[PDB]
Amino acid sequence: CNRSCEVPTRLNSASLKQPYITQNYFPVGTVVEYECRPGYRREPSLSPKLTCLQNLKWSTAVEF
Amino acid sequence: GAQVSTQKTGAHEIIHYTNINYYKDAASNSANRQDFTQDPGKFTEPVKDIMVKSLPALN
Amino acid sequence: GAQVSTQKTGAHEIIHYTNINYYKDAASNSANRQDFTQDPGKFTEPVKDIMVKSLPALN
Amino acid sequence: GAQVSTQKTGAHEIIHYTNINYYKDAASNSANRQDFTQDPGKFTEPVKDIMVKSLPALN
Amino acid sequence: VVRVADTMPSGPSNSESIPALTAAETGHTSQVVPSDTIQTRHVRNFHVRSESSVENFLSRSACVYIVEYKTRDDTPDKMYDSWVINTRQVAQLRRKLEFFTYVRFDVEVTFVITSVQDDSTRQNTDTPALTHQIMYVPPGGPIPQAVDDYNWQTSTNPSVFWTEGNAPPRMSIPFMSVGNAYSNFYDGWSHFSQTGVYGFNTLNNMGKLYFRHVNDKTISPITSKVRIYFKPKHVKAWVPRPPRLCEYTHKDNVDFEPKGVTTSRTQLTISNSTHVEN
Amino acid sequence: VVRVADTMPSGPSNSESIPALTAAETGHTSQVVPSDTIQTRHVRNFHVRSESSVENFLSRSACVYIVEYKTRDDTPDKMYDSWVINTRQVAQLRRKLEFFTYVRFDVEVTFVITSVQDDSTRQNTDTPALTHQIMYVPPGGPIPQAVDDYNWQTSTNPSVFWTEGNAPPRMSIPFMSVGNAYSNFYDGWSHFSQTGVYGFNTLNNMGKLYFRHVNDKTISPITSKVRIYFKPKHVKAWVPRPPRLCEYTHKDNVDFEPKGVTTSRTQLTISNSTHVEN
Amino acid sequence: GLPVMNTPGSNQFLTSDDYQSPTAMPQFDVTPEMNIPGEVKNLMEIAEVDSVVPVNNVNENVNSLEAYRIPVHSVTETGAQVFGFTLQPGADTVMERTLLGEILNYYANWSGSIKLTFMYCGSAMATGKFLLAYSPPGAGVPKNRREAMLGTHIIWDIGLQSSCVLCVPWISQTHYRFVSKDIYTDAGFITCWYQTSIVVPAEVQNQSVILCFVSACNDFSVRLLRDSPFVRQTAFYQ
Amino acid sequence: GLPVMNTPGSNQFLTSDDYQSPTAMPQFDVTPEMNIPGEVKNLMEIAEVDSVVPVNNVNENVNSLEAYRIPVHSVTETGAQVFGFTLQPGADTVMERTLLGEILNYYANWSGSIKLTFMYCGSAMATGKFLLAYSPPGAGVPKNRREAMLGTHIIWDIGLQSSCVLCVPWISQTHYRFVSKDIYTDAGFITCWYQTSIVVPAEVQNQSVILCFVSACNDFSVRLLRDSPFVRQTAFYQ
Amino acid sequence: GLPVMNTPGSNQFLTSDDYQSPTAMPQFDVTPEMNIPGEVKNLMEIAEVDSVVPVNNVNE
Amino acid sequence: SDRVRSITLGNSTITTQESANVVVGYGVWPDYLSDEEATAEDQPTQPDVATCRFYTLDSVSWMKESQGWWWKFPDALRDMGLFGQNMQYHYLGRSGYTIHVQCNASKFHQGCLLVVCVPEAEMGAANINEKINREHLSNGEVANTFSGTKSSNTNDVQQAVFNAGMGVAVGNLTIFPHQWINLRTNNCATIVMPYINSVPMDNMFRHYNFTLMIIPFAKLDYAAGSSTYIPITVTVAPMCAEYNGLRLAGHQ
Ligand SMILES: CCCCCCCCCCCCC/C=C/[C@H](O)[C@H](N)CO
Ligand SMILES: CCCCCCCCCCCCC/C=C/[C@H](O)[C@H](N)CO
Repeated sequence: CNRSCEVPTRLNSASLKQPYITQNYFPVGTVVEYECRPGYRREPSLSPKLTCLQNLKWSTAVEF
Repeated sequence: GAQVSTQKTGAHEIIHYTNINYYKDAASNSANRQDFTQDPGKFTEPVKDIMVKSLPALN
Repeated sequence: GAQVSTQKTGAHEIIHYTNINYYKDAASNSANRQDFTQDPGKFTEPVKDIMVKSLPALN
Repeated sequence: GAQVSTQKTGAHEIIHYTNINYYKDAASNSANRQDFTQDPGKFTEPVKDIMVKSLPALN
Repeated sequence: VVRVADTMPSGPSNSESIPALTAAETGHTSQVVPSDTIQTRHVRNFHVRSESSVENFLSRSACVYIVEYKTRDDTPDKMYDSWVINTRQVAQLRRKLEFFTYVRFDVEVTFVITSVQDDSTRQNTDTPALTHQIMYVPPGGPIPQAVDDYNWQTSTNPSVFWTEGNAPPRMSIPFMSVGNAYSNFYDGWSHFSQTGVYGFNTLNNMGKLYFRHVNDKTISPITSKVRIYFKPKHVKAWVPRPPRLCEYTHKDNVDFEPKGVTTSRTQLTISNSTHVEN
Repeated sequence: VVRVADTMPSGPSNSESIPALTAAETGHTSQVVPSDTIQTRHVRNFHVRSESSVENFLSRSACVYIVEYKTRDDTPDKMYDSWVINTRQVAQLRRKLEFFTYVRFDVEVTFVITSVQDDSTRQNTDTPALTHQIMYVPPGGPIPQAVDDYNWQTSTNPSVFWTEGNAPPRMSIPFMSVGNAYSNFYDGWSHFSQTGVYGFNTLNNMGKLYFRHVNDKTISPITSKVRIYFKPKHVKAWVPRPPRLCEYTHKDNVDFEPKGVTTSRTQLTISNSTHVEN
Repeated sequence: GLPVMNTPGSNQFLTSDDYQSPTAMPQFDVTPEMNIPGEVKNLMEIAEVDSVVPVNNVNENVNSLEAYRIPVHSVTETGAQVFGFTLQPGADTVMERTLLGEILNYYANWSGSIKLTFMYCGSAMATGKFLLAYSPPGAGVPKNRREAMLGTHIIWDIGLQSSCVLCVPWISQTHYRFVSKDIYTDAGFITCWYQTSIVVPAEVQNQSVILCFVSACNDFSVRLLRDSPFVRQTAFYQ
Repeated sequence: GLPVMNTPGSNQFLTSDDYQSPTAMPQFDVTPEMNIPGEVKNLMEIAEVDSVVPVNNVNENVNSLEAYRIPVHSVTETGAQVFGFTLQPGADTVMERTLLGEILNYYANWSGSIKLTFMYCGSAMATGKFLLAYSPPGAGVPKNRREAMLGTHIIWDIGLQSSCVLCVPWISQTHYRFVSKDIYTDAGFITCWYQTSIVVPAEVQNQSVILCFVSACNDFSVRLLRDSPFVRQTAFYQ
Repeated sequence: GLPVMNTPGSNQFLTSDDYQSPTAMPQFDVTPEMNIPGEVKNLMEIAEVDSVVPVNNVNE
Repeated sequence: SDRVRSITLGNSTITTQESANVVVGYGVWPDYLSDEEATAEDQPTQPDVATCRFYTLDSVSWMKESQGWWWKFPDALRDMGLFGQNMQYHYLGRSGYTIHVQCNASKFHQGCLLVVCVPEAEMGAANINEKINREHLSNGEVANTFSGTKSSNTNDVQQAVFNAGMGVAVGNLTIFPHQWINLRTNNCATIVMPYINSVPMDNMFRHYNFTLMIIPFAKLDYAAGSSTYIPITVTVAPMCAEYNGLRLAGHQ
């Protein structure tokens, strides 16, 4: 029962991969990774990763 | 920096009012409801060789 | 102790406004959004031996 | 019956304000925060036979 | 606008002029300009002694007392509250006034009134807006004894009515003193035989304030708390005074616990720090 | 009113005057008027560089932080909230200020205060209008530690009281800095041995704000949220700076994740579109 | 006792106000002003300064310095193409994050002419000519050299003066164009074509690099304050 | 009927106001003013007056008059140290509760020069020299006599004129320093060193006492009103 | 501190007002005016123009 | 011809025969502090020509895959004689600078350098929420080197050329006073910086005034047989320097 984050930010063009999409209990420092929603393509100038910070909120994630 | 105009009043029987503009923009001002001029010479009589109204204007 | 300036208006087709300062401090005043001057001669052309723009400026 | 003074402003880089007294009593007025004079000659140097500061001031 | 004094340039000197050697035994503060001992340069100084003046030092709205009173109590003495007017029950404004010995000013007075619903069984009500009355009694007048007394009828006494939700009340009061200035410190007695009460308590004589709810007895208890904010203005002060070191003990005297001069040290010389390592 | 520069007419040319061939190696932006390479006509231009000036660019009421605090909590630390004043926790106003290196302005400050009734069993109340206190502490002053502390008595600190339902509070603040201008970027250390803390964190030193409900402890929990709106005015700026490319990570440094220069393409030449058909 | 009628728009908080406020620090002594060199009074003093355009941003060169290097070499057949992009400072991917583009993305209307400077960073023995051309919209993108020589072009001879200026004039029907993408204010195309070749002597490297700059003229103007589409924040920075 | 728009900041209570108020006692007759000697118009008329510095505050002498007495005697080796403290009027423990420090703790910025007066309260036959020295910060505290003679010092000869004035000038990079402790506005050190010795004849007491004063010059200034960190109250005084 | 008495008709919204308002886009640069032919200053310049009358409107 | 330029300061002289044009600042020439903007009260030390003279820094070798170099100039001139000593005995200091960067090649070489003076170049750390050591920012007269890919050394500067350490696009660094050393036509990277700070005098060790950067955009490239070793030498001279607040020897 450590401190945990919320569900990661639902983007309208990106969904989570499949070790992360089911499991709860995101501790601090945990990185999660997104994949393109099926019909889309990657923007190579942006890295699709999100770190949960000390204040139990994810980093800013906009459009991957 | 005030300006004094006349109020719209009845006829056959010149009262003044005051106006001060407070804001820095021209879109902020009150609407100009005191321009009564007209010129219906571009809609009526829109012709060349301007007619006389006493002549038959043909032949 | 009022001062009268001009309102920002459109071109190709001088309306005045008034302003009175009420408070004792200079930080209390309204913002000065009517200074339009510029001088891009310290960022562009930042050189010594000022060029001519018609000469090749070398050799 | 207004009076115009200067606003307190910064140095090295005269803006006026207005004030009108509305009430009949002198205790009603705003506080006088613009008197900057001083005289520390009654607390420092509080002596008779005023010294010179270049002489030894004794013997 | 009176700027501070400037620094004038100087040079080398070898003469019988000695600004440094003075006699501090003559009750005299030496007036050594910094250009008199070292070689200085021309500095045109633009500093203004503005926010150190007595008006800029004292004209802030300080706080002097808190007053609590209820609107439904079984005892009739907690349905209103009083306060004899002094400025000596909060230490900050008291110390700031006790920089000086005699002062003379007008007072701009503000009340900040807040009401809290007390605890009861029937706590779900629909209460209209509360109305307060703040009555001033000059020294010697008739005093109320209940909330429904007819001594509250304010025919001559200045009283201020306030409705909950608006701006706080504010009124100015002129120099209400019988002397030529107020007395922060009075070294004397009340009776001519040098008996009686000692100190500044003989010279207060300011009258008192009275507070009540204008509304009738409600069906649920509500306490209200009013904070008096004095704010001196048009101020003059005379014969200054060293600031008080020790802590206050009462409002009617200057009696104190003996405190030392300052915070201690470990040795009388200074050196570099002896902490951890390079 | 300073209009933009006009276009003068031109004609054919065959001479040793070459405005096009320049040397961009001399740190020099060429000043080729459009009438120098092609034949132009007389255009009397009426455009005004008004809404690109530094005052018209920075004087908007931006947002800097959100502050939450409750009116009935079991822990005494969530009954009030604080914020050390910087302008570096929202990226928009931070980036707009980081166009320039040194700035100098006055701040017009607005609070937008909203209260939400929290969830409880006894949710049907009859609550009077809430009252908020917003207290500013200059750098070094005494800080409160509870909602009923006597450090809130605002005798010298500027504090602003607000009643629910009125216009939002607004006050102006002059240039509260010890240098000749503010510093958006400081490349140095705190200690003279070039140790300590690095960057602009040495030069903040602004003091902090404190927020509480003036009312007593209510019978039901209400949270309030206050939004500080800074709005710079009387602005001057010096030595400009390229705008920041990468995203911010903290409020006390400039540390970043390396982002590329721009959005990519598929090939280095352009052509017509290769989509569906005629 | 003055008869006062409150108008609509009372007791609101509008963002771009110009009202007066009381001071929280009365009679405060502001520190004296110092003459710091390099004063900015207008953002348009900044946009008139040259800054390099990341032209070669093809799908991997973004993460290096190679986005700024435009390739040029000797070609076995003349009349080819060198590069090309779309003249949209703030919408097009090429000059999106430039200094003019980053001033220009806080706005929503623009007007005026735009300069383009081409520095040849090659050998001192290498020589050759290029065709720097602007084609106003209404037709397609030109596909030959002989279709792009109908536009507003300049032939640039590489010599001792190693840089040229392509000044793109203001050809419009409206007084302003949008900084974003809409079809009513399309703005044209910038293409560059080999005029002859690159000709080098022996033991001199063939493959060289052209660098492109961009700036604004003295008649450039912007109008509508909006927020930039590039600032992104998820939580507070602490 | 006047069109009036209420601005934000209405119906608040700000502490440092300068508004007008109605009088609760209308047409009141104020008693006539009397010329009481010794009028204060500025608090800086008070801070320019000498007051004794409790220098010898070593861990027990606070609770006596011995905090003000600095020891001096004849030394068996010259070049030693006499006392020393840190020039921070309002943060340093030495001149914390002084008159200049108690005016100066209601502020938060200060500027200007500071005077220091040293009265030798010894015998009339005793003689000797001292080294009154100020060292600007940036280096450490000086540890020899020959490191502290590099600063801004004065050699004081004890004679018929029994007091000297060490005037500490204004050496800064900012126009103001903080009255509290931060590392950006450190201010320097004041040290005193035996120059030769104390030399007395027979049947005259060796161990004497130096008293130190402090004051401000005619260019001293304070800026930011805050509350003092020394006032403390727990309940109302009744 | 001015003594102001609010009159009846305060805080209403009347349709045909002629009041002043703050600008939401301060110091905005309006595009220059162009001389488009055929300006109407009065609706009575339009009503003085001939238009055909549908007289034979009998039921089909 | 205007390709020739002589610069004389103190007892040192730099002559160039393939100069293009000397840049001077933001339009401002360096000058001593007037007594209407001064803050300190004692007499400043305008020493002599003993500090206003050219000092030669170390040379870096420009290879085919080099990325960039930077220096920190109130700290880089810390051991160059009397400038370094007057730095070490005074509390305040103030100076403009005349930077002259040399690099030469033959006419068969190609490559382009960018020489910028960046005021207040606040560097970013490699790993994000971690302190930076003083040796990784400024290494005296020795240049620190950018990289091409992102770096992850502990307590180090994030050193990628496409962000220039600060976190901006590197093609936007032409807003500061700059020139180009095109090996086709230049050797004159001369930039006369005035004093730029928000206080009239400042400390030399605690504050870094600006940062020189040499970033090659069009890389050095040559045919086989030419001289492969091409050095770059940076020469810097302080101008109008003065000092104030004398005390004992400082922090080395
Ligand atoms: C209806 C509102 C009236 C409110 C009455 C409250 C204030 C009236 C009392 C006069 C204020 C005098 C202030 C104190 C005077 C002296 O300075 C003190 N004794 C301290 O010396
Ligand atoms: C009683 C109301 C007082 C409210 C106090 C809130 C604001 C007071 C702090 C001063 C505002 C300074 C604004 C920031 C200054 C610099 O620009 C920043 N450090 C960014 O450089």
